Amino acid sequence: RNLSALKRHRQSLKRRLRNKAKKSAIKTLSKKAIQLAQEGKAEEALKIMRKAESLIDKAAKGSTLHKNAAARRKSRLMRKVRQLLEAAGAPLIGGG
Amino acid sequence: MVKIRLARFGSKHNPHYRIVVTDARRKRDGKYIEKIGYYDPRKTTPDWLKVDVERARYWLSVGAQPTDTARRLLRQAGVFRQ
Amino acid sequence: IPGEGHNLQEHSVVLIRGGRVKDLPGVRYHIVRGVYDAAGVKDRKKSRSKYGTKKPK
Amino acid sequence: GRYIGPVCRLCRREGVKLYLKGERCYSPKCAMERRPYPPGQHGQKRARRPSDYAVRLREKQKLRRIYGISERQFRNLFEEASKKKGVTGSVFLGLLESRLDNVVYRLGFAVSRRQARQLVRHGHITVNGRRVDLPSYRVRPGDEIAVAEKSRNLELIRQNLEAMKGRKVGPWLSLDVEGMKGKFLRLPDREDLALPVNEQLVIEFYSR
Amino acid sequence: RKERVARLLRMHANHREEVEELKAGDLGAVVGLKETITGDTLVGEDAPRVILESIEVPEPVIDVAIEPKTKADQEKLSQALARLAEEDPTFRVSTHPETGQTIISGMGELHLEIIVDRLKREFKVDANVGKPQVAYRETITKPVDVEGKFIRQTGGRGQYGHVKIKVEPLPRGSGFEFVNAIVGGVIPKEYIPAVQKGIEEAMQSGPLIGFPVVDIKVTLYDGSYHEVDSSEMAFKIAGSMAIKEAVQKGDPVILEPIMRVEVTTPEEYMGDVIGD
RNA sequence: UUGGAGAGUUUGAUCCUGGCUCAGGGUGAACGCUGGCGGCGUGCCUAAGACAUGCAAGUCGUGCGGGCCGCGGGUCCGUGGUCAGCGGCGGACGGGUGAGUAACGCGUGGGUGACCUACCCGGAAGAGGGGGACAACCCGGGGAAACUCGGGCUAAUCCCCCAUGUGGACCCGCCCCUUGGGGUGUGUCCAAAGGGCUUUGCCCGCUUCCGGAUGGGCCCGCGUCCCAUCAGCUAGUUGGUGGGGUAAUGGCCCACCAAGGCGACGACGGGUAGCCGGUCUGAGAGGAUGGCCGGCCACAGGGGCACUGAGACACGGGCCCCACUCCUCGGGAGGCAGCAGUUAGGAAUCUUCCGCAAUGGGCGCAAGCCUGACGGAGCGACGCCGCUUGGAGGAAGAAGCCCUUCGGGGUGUAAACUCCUGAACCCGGGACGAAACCCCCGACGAGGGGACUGACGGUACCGGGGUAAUAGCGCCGGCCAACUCCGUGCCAGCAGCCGCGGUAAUACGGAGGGCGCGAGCGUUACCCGGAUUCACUGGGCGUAAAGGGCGUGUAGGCGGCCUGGGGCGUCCCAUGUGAAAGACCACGGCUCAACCGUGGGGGAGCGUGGGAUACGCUCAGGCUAGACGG
RNA sequence: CCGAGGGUAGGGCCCGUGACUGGGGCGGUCGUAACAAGGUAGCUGUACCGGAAGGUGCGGCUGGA
Ligand code: SF4
Ligand SMILES: [Mg+2]
Ligand SMILES: [Mg+2]
Ligand SMILES: [Mg+2]
Ligand SMILES: [Mg+2]
Ligand SMILES: [Mg+2]
Ligand SMILES: [Mg+2]
Ligand SMILES: [Mg+2]
Ligand SMILES: [Mg+2]
Ligand SMILES: [Mg+2]
Ligand SMILES: [Mg+2]
Ligand SMILES: [Mg+2]
Ligand SMILES: [Mg+2]
Ligand SMILES: [Mg+2]
Ligand SMILES: [Mg+2]
Ligand SMILES: [Mg+2]
Ligand SMILES: [Mg+2]
Ligand SMILES: [Mg+2]
Ligand SMILES: [Mg+2]
Ligand SMILES: [Mg+2]
Ligand SMILES: [Mg+2]
Ligand SMILES: [Mg+2]
Ligand SMILES: [Mg+2]
Ligand SMILES: [Mg+2]
Ligand SMILES: [Mg+2]
Ligand SMILES: [Mg+2]
Ligand SMILES: [Mg+2]
Ligand SMILES: [Mg+2]
Ligand SMILES: [Mg+2]
Ligand SMILES: [Mg+2]
Ligand SMILES: [Mg+2]
Ligand SMILES: [Mg+2]
Ligand SMILES: [Mg+2]
Ligand SMILES: [Mg+2]
Ligand SMILES: [Mg+2]
Ligand SMILES: [Mg+2]
Ligand SMILES: [Mg+2]
Ligand SMILES: [Mg+2]
Ligand SMILES: [Mg+2]
Ligand SMILES: [Mg+2]
Ligand SMILES: [Mg+2]
Ligand SMILES: [Mg+2]
Ligand SMILES: [Mg+2]
Ligand SMILES: [Mg+2]
Ligand SMILES: [Mg+2]
Ligand SMILES: [Mg+2]
Ligand SMILES: [Mg+2]
Ligand SMILES: [Mg+2]
Ligand SMILES: [Mg+2]
Ligand SMILES: [Mg+2]
Ligand SMILES: [Mg+2]
Ligand SMILES: [Mg+2]
Ligand SMILES: [Mg+2]
Ligand SMILES: [Mg+2]
Ligand SMILES: [Mg+2]
Ligand SMILES: [Mg+2]
Ligand SMILES: [Mg+2]
Ligand SMILES: [Mg+2]
Ligand SMILES: [Mg+2]
Ligand SMILES: [Mg+2]
Ligand SMILES: [Mg+2]
Ligand SMILES: [Mg+2]
Ligand SMILES: [Mg+2]
Ligand SMILES: [Mg+2]
Ligand SMILES: [Mg+2]
Ligand SMILES: [Mg+2]
Ligand SMILES: [Mg+2]
Ligand SMILES: [Mg+2]
Ligand SMILES: [Mg+2]
Ligand SMILES: [Mg+2]
Ligand SMILES: [Mg+2]
Ligand SMILES: [Mg+2]
Ligand SMILES: [Mg+2]
Ligand SMILES: [Mg+2]
Ligand SMILES: [Mg+2]
Ligand SMILES: [Mg+2]
Ligand SMILES: [Mg+2]
Ligand SMILES: [Mg+2]
Ligand SMILES: [Mg+2]
Ligand SMILES: [Mg+2]
Ligand SMILES: [Mg+2]
Ligand SMILES: [Mg+2]
Ligand SMILES: [Mg+2]
Ligand SMILES: [Mg+2]
Ligand SMILES: [Mg+2]
Ligand SMILES: [Mg+2]
Ligand SMILES: [Mg+2]
Ligand SMILES: [Mg+2]
Ligand SMILES: [Mg+2]
Ligand SMILES: [Mg+2]
Ligand SMILES: [Mg+2]
Ligand SMILES: [Mg+2]
Ligand SMILES: [Mg+2]
Ligand SMILES: [Mg+2]
Ligand SMILES: [Mg+2]
Ligand SMILES: [Mg+2]
Ligand SMILES: [Mg+2]
Ligand SMILES: [Mg+2]
Ligand SMILES: [Mg+2]
Ligand SMILES: [Mg+2]
Ligand SMILES: [Mg+2]
Ligand SMILES: [Mg+2]
Repeated sequence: RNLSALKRHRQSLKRRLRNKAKKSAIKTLSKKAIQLAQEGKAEEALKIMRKAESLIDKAAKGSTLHKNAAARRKSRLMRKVRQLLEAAGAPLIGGG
Repeated sequence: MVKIRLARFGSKHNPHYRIVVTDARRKRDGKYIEKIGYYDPRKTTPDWLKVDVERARYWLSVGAQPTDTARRLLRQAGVFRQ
Repeated sequence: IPGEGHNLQEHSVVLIRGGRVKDLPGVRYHIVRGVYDAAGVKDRKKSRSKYGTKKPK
Repeated sequence: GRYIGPVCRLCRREGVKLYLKGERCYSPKCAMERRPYPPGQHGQKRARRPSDYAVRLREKQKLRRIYGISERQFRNLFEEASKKKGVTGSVFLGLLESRLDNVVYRLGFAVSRRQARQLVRHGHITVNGRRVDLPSYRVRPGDEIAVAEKSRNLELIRQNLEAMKGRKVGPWLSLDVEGMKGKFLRLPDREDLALPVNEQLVIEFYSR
Repeated sequence: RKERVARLLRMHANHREEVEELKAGDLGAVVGLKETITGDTLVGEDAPRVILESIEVPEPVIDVAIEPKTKADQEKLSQALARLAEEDPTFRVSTHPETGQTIISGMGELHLEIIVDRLKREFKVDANVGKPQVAYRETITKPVDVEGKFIRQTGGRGQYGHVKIKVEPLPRGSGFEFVNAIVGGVIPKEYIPAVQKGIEEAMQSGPLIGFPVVDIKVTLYDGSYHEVDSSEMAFKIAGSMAIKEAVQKGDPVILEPIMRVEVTTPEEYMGDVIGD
């Protein structure tokens, strides 16, 4: 029967909403890139993971990711897309 | 942030503070970093203020903040007088 | 129950301190006079404390 | 607080004259001069040999009674002497000699230590100028046990001063008469006094 | 025991009311009290620790006259009843003034057959009992007015009391009443605590069967004195001559003890019981 | 070298052994009888049972757009109140409690090339353009309530896209470095926000980076209670490779593979407990303990969960289950182990008080606002310390009472009386605790100057005036200080142990007298003490309790003479750590003291570095006196 | 997928309680086993027996002759 504690709560519903949203696309896109490196599909993969890379740091701009997380998120995305492409090269365009 | 504050000791009706550096958020008479002077604001003796001005200048330089009525006593026995 | 005469009986509310009586084996506790329905002792002048008796005038 | 009540009886219990009263003490109207025997129904009775306990009991009693002090403060003092550096039996005697209500006595401002207390308590006495009304004050060497100069106009203080013109005070005291003030020069030495207290005994007593 | 009255409450037909005080003559409910049971006397912290007359009347109705027989083994029977009168508070081991003797009061024919059974067979005591148990009282039926003189202006050594009271019948079961309306001072301030005792002993022996007189009102309204010959034991003998005489005046009546009785019987003997 | 007392009790007597019992100190105490003043502490130990009501976290109009009351008048406009709303920071601190936990929880010392840190302090770089949503508000349904819902409008320091790239982030390579540490190169990736005054300019904000400071996470050695009538335990168990998760390591989580891991140096299991600084006891060694203050953990009715966030799995935030209890038939509300307070339980534990003056905290440029933290007041002899109930005089000595050999003896200078002081009260004055934030000059800095602000409290204290002004409790056989009469007659009763009482009781009850303490004295409960009666200091086993019935041997303990190496134990020096409070010694502060300040002195124990080499260890060589053998 | 907890079924340890029963400690009846060579030396492990102590056998001990 009191407080602007509830104001803090309404404020968290929208907050979690944007994080969830951001974090979603990230996974989706990253997986999608990696899926394309699993066939390769050279040009397409990077194209995505590029857009993926973007969404990673950009999320970490706000209160969504840590820089280290965005750092890990970026690390493996790259390690996986690349190692995957080692089966059939042609790594053009650019992320290497 | 970190601070220069008045930790109270002494008795009831016997304020004997300890101008001290601590984290903003301790209990007032709680565990600080360093003591840098005393201050019997009742002046029941000669030296009721004692600031190790050397140290009071260090903490200020690293980043410490001071109670508005701590500089009242840091200034009084001059820490800032260039 | 210590002293001369007492007012205690079935259903008396009572208070007990420890300390046994040598000769009364099994009895291992003492009733404290002047508390609850335990009377102090009438006509007791010496050691009134140990017998829950108020001072005369 | 302090005892109060029949005090001839103390001395005659103690087998020894203590100077607890005042003027009468020296007179042959002292009951001890007449009845040098323990008070109560069994006084003139062929006493039974003391116990080492009795012996150290009585020696302690007299020593406290002499100064008219609570059993607790006496003991309090005594333990502190034991903590303090050097001889305990002496430092004790010294420490309880440094007590303001007793200093006022040696300095003769009054007759009994009993009478003395009341002076200090009432404010009639002071130390180093400033008035001091507690019979427990540690008179620390270098001090001015004046009369409250604003209570010099009185029939009793002059009177006991009247009677103190030239008696030699303590070797540790400096009664400048007329000016109504003394000085605590240095805390007493052991031999510096001879009351009927075998101080070694009060020690063995509290060590039971 | 100290106790701390926190809030103070009043009760209406529909709501509770907090009040900041309760003045004398009035009443209400007090929160905060802990170990205070009913029938108790709360005073203020700095006030006369008197106890109000709450929780009253004992009260015995059968007297058996036990004589200590013989004769120096007396004070052991007095040491028996003493422990008894701590084991059981109801009964009074009262002493009779004129005849001088001890009297075991009680609560029924039986209360003395369990006491003076144990009193002989659980101690020893060389003593014996009769006795009836005649336990009536006395009172007055109409108000009358006399004088309580003690006109002995002789000897020079004391002996003068003069007393005037209006003695009226009280509601039964009520007991004693004493209102003190002395006007002017015609009897000094120090002859009240001993004209009341002058009355309070006069009712001890009655005018017909000679039993305690209760249920009266004694209004002390007048009386003279002689400052030289007036003694405190001259108004104390004055009020004994007026009270033991005004009770003889306006119709002195033997009041008598009565018992509510729960008899348990089989249905067969009911009528045999009842009609008896 | 400031430190160490013992006694009663087994016998007819003794010596020894040996148990029991007692005098001591201590307490968050409590019970009896008694109780005057003040100071400082301190007070639910039990049901972490249930709780009525009031309060305990909010703030910024110098982020943004709005709805009424006013205010100078031309239904206009500017402003400042005001309730919200959006947005920011706080709400994770501060306060409570010890249920759970035998644990990396705590202590103590270290590791992190395995990481975090809002606000605060430096240093480097910047703020270019563009778009967009949601509340508010207008409108439209339900409820006897919480309130919700669809449509449209809209501001920003809300939101997003392009840009710039000091810089940072990832992949691969390369140089250094050695667990993921620094630098470089090519590809890719990522910044942003405006408000205000006195207005070519200062101020408070934002942006990406590196460093500091402080607060953390994680890890490791060593230390932490009882039961072995708990002896065997373990399948995410133990390791591996891969991956998910995090700020980060890790079986933390998942897939697979390997068969491990722990255990008499006590695993597993059961009991019990929050740990430490300290505290109490003790000659010490040791034992006991963790209330209050400080430090860390843990919990927020019982549970689980995650959101938001620098930070929580969040006491007075959200969701779900349960139990209980409350608001009217759909659905709701609650969470005092915050401050008070109620109730229950109990032998027992407080005011529903005052104040934000101080100190500290949150927000704010500031003025200021909130602060049951805190500063104080109330109650409780709970504890310690300070004081009072008077002081000098007064008879070979009243009365009353007690004893007596009948002469006396005692209470007893005690009292009555004599003077003298003068707690309480009465009058007057009356505080430090408070100089800063703020205004001015300087420059919003240094420095100088001035003003407002005190709950305690008209209280302390000072000045004058001034009344003889509470005493109570334990004990008086022995330990143990204090002795007589009467009553009682193995009765009634006492009692810690020996024991006392059966008609002459220093032991029971009263009296007188005495002893002992004194606003206290006794009692019960519990701890250490005495108890060298768990014995390391510091005991024992022929007969007192106690040598295994006897061998063999496993682990373990211990082990000759000489010389070399090492330096693990052991010894020494230096150095870091051993917070504050306490303890100690000195000095000071409140009239003393309790209490309280400043200063000093440090130890043990662990980390690092140096040294010594006798003894113990270890390695090598040698011997023959132990042992075995011919 | 996991998951508070609910349910079902089977086990382990603890506590309390139970007709009745076994001794155990504290305050008349039968004998007389022990203490003196205790009137059969005593004790002892074991075995069988007996109202009860206890007796007897076998072997042992001396704390016995
Ligand atoms: S000495 Fe004389 S005066 Fe002093 S006390 Fe003894 S008897 Fe009384
Ligand atoms: Mg999806
Ligand atoms: Mg972030
Ligand atoms: Mg987050
Ligand atoms: Mg990793
Ligand atoms: Mg009853
Ligand atoms: Mg009752
Ligand atoms: Mg005066
Ligand atoms: Mg001692
Ligand atoms: Mg001793
Ligand atoms: Mg005996
Ligand atoms: Mg024997
Ligand atoms: Mg004997
Ligand atoms: Mg012994
Ligand atoms: Mg004693
Ligand atoms: Mg001792
Ligand atoms: Mg509790
Ligand atoms: Mg406790
Ligand atoms: Mg409520
Ligand atoms: Mg607002
Ligand atoms: Mg706990
Ligand atoms: Mg366990
Ligand atoms: Mg551990
Ligand atoms: Mg550790
Ligand atoms: Mg934040
Ligand atoms: Mg960009
Ligand atoms: Mg792994
Ligand atoms: Mg891995
Ligand atoms: Mg595991
Ligand atoms: Mg697996
Ligand atoms: Mg396998
Ligand atoms: Mg348990
Ligand atoms: Mg526990
Ligand atoms: Mg010892
Ligand atoms: Mg604590
Ligand atoms: Mg929990
Ligand atoms: Mg609760
Ligand atoms: Mg919970
Ligand atoms: Mg819950
Ligand atoms: Mg926050
Ligand atoms: Mg937590
Ligand atoms: Mg929660
Ligand atoms: Mg709460
Ligand atoms: Mg919260
Ligand atoms: Mg509470
Ligand atoms: Mg309460
Ligand atoms: Mg109760
Ligand atoms: Mg309090
Ligand atoms: Mg404040
Ligand atoms: Mg403030
Ligand atoms: Mg408040
Ligand atoms: Mg007090
Ligand atoms: Mg009490
Ligand atoms: Mg005589
Ligand atoms: Mg006489
Ligand atoms: Mg005589
Ligand atoms: Mg006198
Ligand atoms: Mg001031
Ligand atoms: Mg200016
Ligand atoms: Mg005044
Ligand atoms: Mg005060
Ligand atoms: Mg005065
Ligand atoms: Mg007097
Ligand atoms: Mg005693
Ligand atoms: Mg004796
Ligand atoms: Mg009798
Ligand atoms: Mg007794
Ligand atoms: Mg006899
Ligand atoms: Mg007798
Ligand atoms: Mg006795
Ligand atoms: Mg006696
Ligand atoms: Mg005291
Ligand atoms: Mg003990
Ligand atoms: Mg020991
Ligand atoms: Mg033992
Ligand atoms: Mg023992
Ligand atoms: Mg030994
Ligand atoms: Mg032994
Ligand atoms: Mg045994
Ligand atoms: Mg043996
Ligand atoms: Mg053998
Ligand atoms: Mg071996
Ligand atoms: Mg070896
Ligand atoms: Mg060797
Ligand atoms: Mg070494
Ligand atoms: Mg320290
Ligand atoms: Mg001082
Ligand atoms: Mg210090
Ligand atoms: Mg060799
Ligand atoms: Mg399950
Ligand atoms: Mg289950
Ligand atoms: Mg369920
Ligand atoms: Mg069973
Ligand atoms: Mg025989
Ligand atoms: Mg035989
Ligand atoms: Mg035989
Ligand atoms: Mg024989
Ligand atoms: Mg046989
Ligand atoms: Mg038979
Ligand atoms: Mg046979
Ligand atoms: Mg044989
Ligand atoms: Mg034997």
